[PDB]
Amino acid sequence: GNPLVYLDVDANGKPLGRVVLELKADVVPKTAENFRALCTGEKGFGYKGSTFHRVIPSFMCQAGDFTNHNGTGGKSIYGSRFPDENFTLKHVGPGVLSMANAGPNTNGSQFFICTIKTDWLDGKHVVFGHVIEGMDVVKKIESFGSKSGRTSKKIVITDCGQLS
Ligand SMILES: O=C(NCc1ccc2c(c1)[C@H]1C[C@@H](N2)[C@H](O)CO1)N[C@H](C(=O)N1CCCN1c1ccccc1Br)c1ccccc1
Repeated sequence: GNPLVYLDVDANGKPLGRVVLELKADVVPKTAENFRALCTGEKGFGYKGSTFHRVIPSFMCQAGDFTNHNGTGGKSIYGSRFPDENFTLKHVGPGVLSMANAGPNTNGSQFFICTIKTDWLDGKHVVFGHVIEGMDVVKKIESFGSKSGRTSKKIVITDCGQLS
């Protein structure tokens, strides 16, 4: 089966709700497993406590840099980086879950949730899941962003984990 995971997100201490994500282990098992483990923190590090450091309305909300907290860092459960698994899943619309990178084969822990169809990223960013529930939460996060990516409130993953 495919993992169901969750992120509980707050803005300046105040809760915004939960985002439930399906991880497509059936298509990208290595990428799904990385994200899953980072949600439970079972390796001793993960997304808990880290921020949505970059939010661009009508594009995406980006998170996952739990080492540098500014978009330069993050790491995977396999090491500092791992290859692009495949590009089978596409950026088809809002709610798509996909990996940030710094060029080919530089996946770590940073990721983003699309708020529109970002199909110009097809073949360059590995899509590995989608929002099952809580798109309204994602819209709340989005509303605190700006075209520059800076947020007007600190958007934090207070908790995360696995539902099944
Ligand atoms: O934020 C990053 N890169 C930082 C990063 C990402 C991953 C890792 C590391 C560092 C570290 C640690 C580990 N992994 C490896 O060791 C490598 O070094 N990349 C942007 C991006 O991916 N997207 C997707 C959603 C936002 N974004 C985006 C795309 C197109 C247009 C505008 C934007 Br805005 C970008 C920005 C601009 C162009 C291309 C990519």
